[PDB]
Amino acid sequence: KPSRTVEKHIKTKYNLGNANYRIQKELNNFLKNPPINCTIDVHPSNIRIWIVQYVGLENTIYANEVYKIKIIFPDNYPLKPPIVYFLQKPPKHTHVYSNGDICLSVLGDDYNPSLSISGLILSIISMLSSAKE
Repeated sequence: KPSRTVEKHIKTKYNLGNANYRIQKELNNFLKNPPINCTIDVHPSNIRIWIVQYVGLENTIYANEVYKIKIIFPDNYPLKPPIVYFLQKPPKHTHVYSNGDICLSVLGDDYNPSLSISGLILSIISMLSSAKE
C-alpha cells in the first residue's frame, strides 16, 4: 500500500450514507493501490476535488513526461460518474483533446457506480500506452 499521504480527509468522519463517504473510501483505496507511476493530492477543505499526476511509463512514447489528471466528484457521485480529464498541457493522444477531455466509454456511456477511481485512472494509463504520436 504505497503513496504515503500529504493531508488526511481520511480522518474526518463522513456520514455513513453520503457521497463523501464513498469518495473517502475511494481515496483510501487510491493510496493503498496506486495506479502505476501516479501520485495524488486532494484539495484542502474539499474532498470532491482530486489531482493525480502521472509520470509517463519509460516503456512508452510518453516516457518521463509528467501529466496531471483532475477528478471532480459531482453532487450525486457515484451515481453520476466523476468528471475526469487532463489538466494544463494534455498528452497528445488519439483519444485526448486540446482542452484535456478524454474520450473514454468508462467515463460516460459505460460508467456504472461500482467503478473504482484508481481503476478509471489506470484504464486511462493503459490507453496512453499504445501506438505513436
